[PDB]
Amino acid sequence: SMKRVQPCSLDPATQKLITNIFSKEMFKNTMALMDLDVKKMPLGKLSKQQIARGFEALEALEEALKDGGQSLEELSSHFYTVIPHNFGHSQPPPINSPELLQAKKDMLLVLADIELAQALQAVSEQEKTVEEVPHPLDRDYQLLKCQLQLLDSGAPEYKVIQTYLEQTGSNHRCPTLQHIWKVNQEGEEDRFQAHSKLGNRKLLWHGTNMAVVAAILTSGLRIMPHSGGRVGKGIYFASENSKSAGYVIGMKCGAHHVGYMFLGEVALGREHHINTDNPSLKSPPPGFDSVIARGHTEPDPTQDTELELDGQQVVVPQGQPVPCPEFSSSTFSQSEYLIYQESQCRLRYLLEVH
Ligand SMILES: CC[C@H](NC(=O)CCc1nc2ccccc2c(=O)[nH]1)c1ccccc1
Repeated sequence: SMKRVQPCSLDPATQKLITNIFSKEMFKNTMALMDLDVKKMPLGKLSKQQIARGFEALEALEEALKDGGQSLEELSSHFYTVIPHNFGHSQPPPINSPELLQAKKDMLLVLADIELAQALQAVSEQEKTVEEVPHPLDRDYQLLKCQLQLLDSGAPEYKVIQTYLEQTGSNHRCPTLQHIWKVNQEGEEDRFQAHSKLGNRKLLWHGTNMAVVAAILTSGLRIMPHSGGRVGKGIYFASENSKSAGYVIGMKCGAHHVGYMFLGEVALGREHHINTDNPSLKSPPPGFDSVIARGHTEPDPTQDTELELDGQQVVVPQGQPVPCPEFSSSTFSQSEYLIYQESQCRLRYLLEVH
């Protein structure tokens, strides 16, 4: 007979976050923004197998791009059969450049995290048998297996975070800070403790699609087989909020535009600095723990402060960006900070920005 729904334990801010990051509208919006045909690929129909077939088709395309084999056209057509796209019921375009191939890999990585959020929400048999259920938002929070604590104005780190955001965000249209949560994804702790000898820790921005926030809270920042970009197959961070905010896909809610950004503690250790793009990188050179694509600018190092997190000092930039004359000819306007092991980052904060 009828189960009791227990009252929600969550504060309003956290309720809104959990509503947003599991929202079916949000997920379908994201799919439409990536040109996917949501009518032929509904959320409940997404499968790991379908996604795996999509990567196989792109793998075949990539081989063709590097025979008497199938044309890029034919191979593209196969991809589009496996992963339905919407282009106003015109033909979808051929995947015939490295840039576009990577764009499709990135779409599929986002889609794989949407599928993860759907799988996560599957109702277990224990939940079918208990006579009282948590409020749906408590249930969704619990699935993350990630502790979130909303911070108020006088948490020790609050002003330091706000200063990082303000001093390194866009000069004309800085994102407006609404909330900060401390993030404790346990199961990150053990692997991150591995690098406690490794110095040079920095708190760095990671901006993303709203649609991958649940996945990240569940599994941490990840390097996937088809990950790539201007500095290769790693996890990308920025020291300038404005660089990371470029990757934030927010969603219109009422009269404003809501977005989420992370701050991670990154054990950078011995840095290798580059000044030109290298998409082929899969690790730092021998003897180095990270790769920094150095920008024309950097938050003024003289203003760096520190936080203490789990008894370690973590550098937090507090300065506006200034020119770095040694990197004035860099192919990078702003720095990209790369690690190539998922263990070298721990999620620390999540921010809601408008
Ligand atoms: C679009 C694919 C997506 N990656 C991201 O959301 C990271 C985006 C991002 N890139 C950066 C690049 C340089 C500097 C900073 C950033 C950043 O803050 N976010 C992704 C989603 C799921 C699984 C792996 C990767």
